[PDB]
Amino acid sequence: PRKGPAPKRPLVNDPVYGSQLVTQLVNKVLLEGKKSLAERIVYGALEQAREKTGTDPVVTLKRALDNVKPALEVRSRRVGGATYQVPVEVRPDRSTTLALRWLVNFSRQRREKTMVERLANEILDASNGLGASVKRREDTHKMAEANRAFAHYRW
Amino acid sequence: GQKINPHGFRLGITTEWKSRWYADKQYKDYVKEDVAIRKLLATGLERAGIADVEIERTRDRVRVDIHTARPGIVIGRRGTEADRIRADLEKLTGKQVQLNILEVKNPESQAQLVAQGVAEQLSNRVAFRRAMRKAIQSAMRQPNVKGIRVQCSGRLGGAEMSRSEFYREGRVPLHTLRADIDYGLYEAKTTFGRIGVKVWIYKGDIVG
Amino acid sequence: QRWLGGMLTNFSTVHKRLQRLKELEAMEQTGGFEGRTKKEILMLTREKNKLERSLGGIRDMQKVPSAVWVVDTNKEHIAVGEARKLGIPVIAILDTNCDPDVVDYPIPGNDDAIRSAALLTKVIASAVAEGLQAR
Amino acid sequence: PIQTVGRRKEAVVRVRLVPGTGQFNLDGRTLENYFPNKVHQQLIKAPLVTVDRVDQFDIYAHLDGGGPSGQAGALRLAIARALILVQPEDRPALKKAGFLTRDPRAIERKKYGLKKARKAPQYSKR
Amino acid sequence: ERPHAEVVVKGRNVEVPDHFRTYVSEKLSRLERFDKTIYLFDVELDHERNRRQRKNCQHVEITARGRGPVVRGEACADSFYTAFESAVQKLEGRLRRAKDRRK
Amino acid sequence: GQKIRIRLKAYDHEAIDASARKIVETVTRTGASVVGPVPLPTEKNVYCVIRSPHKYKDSREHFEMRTHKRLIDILDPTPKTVDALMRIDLPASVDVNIQ
RNA sequence: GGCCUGUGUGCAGGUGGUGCAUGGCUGUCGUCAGCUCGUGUCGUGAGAUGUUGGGUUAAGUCCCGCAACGAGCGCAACCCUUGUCUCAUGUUGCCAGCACGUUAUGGUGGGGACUCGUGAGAGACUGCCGGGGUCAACUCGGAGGAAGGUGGGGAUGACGUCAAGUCAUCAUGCCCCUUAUGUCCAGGGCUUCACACAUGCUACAAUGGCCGGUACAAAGGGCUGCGAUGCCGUGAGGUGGAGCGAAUCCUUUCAAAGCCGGUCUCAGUUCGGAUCGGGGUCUGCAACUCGACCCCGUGAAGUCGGAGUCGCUAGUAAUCGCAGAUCAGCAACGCU
Repeated sequence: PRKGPAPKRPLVNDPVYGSQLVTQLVNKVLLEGKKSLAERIVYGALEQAREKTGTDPVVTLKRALDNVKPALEVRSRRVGGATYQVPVEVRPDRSTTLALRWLVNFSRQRREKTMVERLANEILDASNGLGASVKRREDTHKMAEANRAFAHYRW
Repeated sequence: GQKINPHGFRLGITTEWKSRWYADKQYKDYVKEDVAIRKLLATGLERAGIADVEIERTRDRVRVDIHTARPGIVIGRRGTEADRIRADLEKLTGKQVQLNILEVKNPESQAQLVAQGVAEQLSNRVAFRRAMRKAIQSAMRQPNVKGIRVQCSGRLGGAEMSRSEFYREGRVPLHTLRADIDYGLYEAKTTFGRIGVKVWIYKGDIVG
Repeated sequence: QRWLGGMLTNFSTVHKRLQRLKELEAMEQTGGFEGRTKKEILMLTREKNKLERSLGGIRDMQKVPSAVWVVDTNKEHIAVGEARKLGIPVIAILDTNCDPDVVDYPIPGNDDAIRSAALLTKVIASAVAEGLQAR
Repeated sequence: PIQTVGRRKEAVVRVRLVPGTGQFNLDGRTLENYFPNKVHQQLIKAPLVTVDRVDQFDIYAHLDGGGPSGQAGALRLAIARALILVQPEDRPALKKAGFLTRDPRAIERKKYGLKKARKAPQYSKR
Repeated sequence: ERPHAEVVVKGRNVEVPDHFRTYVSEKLSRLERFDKTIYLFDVELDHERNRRQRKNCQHVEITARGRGPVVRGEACADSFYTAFESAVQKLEGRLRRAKDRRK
Repeated sequence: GQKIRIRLKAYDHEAIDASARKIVETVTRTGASVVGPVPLPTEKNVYCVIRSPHKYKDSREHFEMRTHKRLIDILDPTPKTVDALMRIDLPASVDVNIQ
């Protein structure tokens, strides 16, 4: 985009729930075009959470998202013989997106015998403040603290 | 390889075919017949210049038209040459030979014939400026000749390097489809080796 | 508006410019506009405005022009070498910070003043009028 | 009578929009025996959602061409067009929603020099 | 990585004495000396065999892998020795320059 | 009634159209029943190649030898009209299937 | 006189060499926007200016300027295709309103109604509303419209380089062969293998493997060719030939991923399929070297992969399947 960016795609609302982060979620967990498989996995997992908690899973989902969603991240740069990492603030769009990416990719390497269970337990764990997603987010904040020194670059 | 045949590029749009028929199963046969025809044409006459070779087939008969500005050198005044060719046509299985010879109006506005005249001048003994330039003028003096180009290659006067430099005047819009174009080629004798020639003629535009 | 580089020297090419002016005016008169693109007709209007603001004199010259008169000497010195190259007697009211003694027929005056310049343009207009009248 | 059409990547379907119930017919079956996919159901029903006319207009249509997604898109297009034919005044809140544009996202020609449309081979510099 | 220099000796159609092989492997070790980043060395030894030649009998193409940037040295001469040495010196220019720009 | 079915083949739509018009004019002469030029689809035979010899397979060139087609169902076969239609000579890019 | 029997004679043939002798033909930098001429002036001359400066552009596209005026190959547009719509339109295809078979079924008469197929043609042009802008280009927001601002994709490769490649597609200037570098034959090899490199395919599993049931696509190909109905064979296939030079028939009324149902429960496994021993099928005179397919048994290495590296901005990527040609039959996972 040396000439300029282009628009973002207009996410649909969910037929069942009333939230577009859920269609974002299925489209981030998708793999090899099996959109309906993503859909049924997600709906099964969220209803598993419903029977685990006695309430809507969406609230605990967004609470987990409040836990694992940063607003600050890293952005490197090569300067003067030693490449420097730098803190950069993160708009909420990419914040939510990268949070979900963390969520999926650290869900996959669990041992619930099945993706639906791995995912549901990870979401519950992050709502509670235990998931490896949360752990990595804390590592990110740790890095930003270690490298506050380079904010005067303002870049 | 830069530039395709303008004829072959505008073939279905502006220009037209040169051997028209329809056939589902006699197709290979008609093709080998037609190549043998054109080969025997070149071998039966070379003093004159065949501009084109074109005509068609039906259930039974196998007609031809053919263009040349000097049919007087070609055809039997009494019938010698046309009869030898009807015999060649019997030999290679035409059997109903409507050999209907024709000639052009402006031989200078014909790409193939201008190139053949040029190459004749070259294979005689002759140099390059007067032949080239005089063909250019001979064409450009005529009404529809709105543009021209020439692209000769070969070993002019000026030992061994395969040199090639072009001449032109008018317009040569070869990426433009409403344009009419005429292409012209040659590849034959010369002492040192071969001389090649390409020619482009431009003849107004077409709106239809 | 403007001086062209090389009228008086390369007169036979600006002659062709007049010929194309005639061709384009003929197109306009015959009225063939939507025969080709509207944008191209608008660009023809551009061409015609430019060609008319930069050329009026050849429309009646045609006739091996004489290097007689001068417009804005100091800033269009480029108009004099086009004239003295051929050497015909040149005249202008002197643009009064210049080399005076190039020109065969110099005449002092002003370089800027609207009033004196209109006056002396009327003077030379009068000269031409009397020459033609007593022809 | 009423007869109109929709098209989405080789998914043609003709539509008879009856004034009856919300009973749907898709070549002898319904919207849940054909299309067991709630997202497709949402796409198909959203014009009814828009004009608030669910269970006001029956449909009779023929499946032809395309797959499920193309069929659904062409269906809702054709239904929108039928609704414009019933009454125009809903139109300026439909193109507002873009339930009328014939989706011009069709397949690309598989080109040469490649494995498919754009994926080139592994360019080694060896 | 010291024998990891993947020697590739070769000639399309030349009388290739096997002491040319000694020459090539030694002259390529000579740059193993001062570049410890080396994976591949594809090399040729070509011959145009035209009559009444244009002063350039033999020809050589050389290419080498480094970590990312690949190196390319082409040469031409009458025989093996000027070809070897000239392509070697061109590679030396390349590699001095590469290890000057590496840091 | 009795039916006759003529299936025309050619490469140029200009010729198939002109011949269809001339033929239907001849049918119109003797009052014989016409259905007209019902358009069938087109064939698209394709034969890919390589442009140059000895290598450069990435460069290619396509070609397409189509064949336009028309059915003209003629009815009321007056054998005088048949004698009329059988013996028209036409451009040679057309071949005919009288059945 | 046709013909060949031979005699030799002109010879005929060369895949023998030189792509750095050549034509053609093509790849390439690069579908990147530049490359040049006439006349003109400047300069002793090489040469310069024009083509430089400001804005804008998909861009030497265009505007405001001046020793330059203009011009040509170019870019753009006229081409096809896809995208909406009108007129005509009726079989081999639609078949609603109709009627008639009613298990296989548009199956048949019947209507051009929606599709539809093929042809002609309007429609998009900053055309229009407004804001910026030398008021100029040009751009920023709007309306309608199917599409909105070079709608998208193709085709089209400026001068030229790279002595790029091609004397084996072909043709060709030179030199060499001619009792043989030619030429007719049977066998073998071009599939060798202690290794390296490059392109790909299926895998390393539960978004999964296995079994069962059910639905919708476009596209092409077919005569001494395509081939089902019935049955036998586990299944490769096997006699048989309806019906088709073909929107008819074979191409199942054209599929697979997918939906639903049952089991497997994280593992060197119901993963994975190699390799190997058997037994068979088919095309061909011919299946050892050296073919594909099927069944049985065999069940390996391989547990997401280092440095670094390739590709991709929209119906694109990623994945499942199909078809065609070259083809007797096959290495076709390749190519289109």
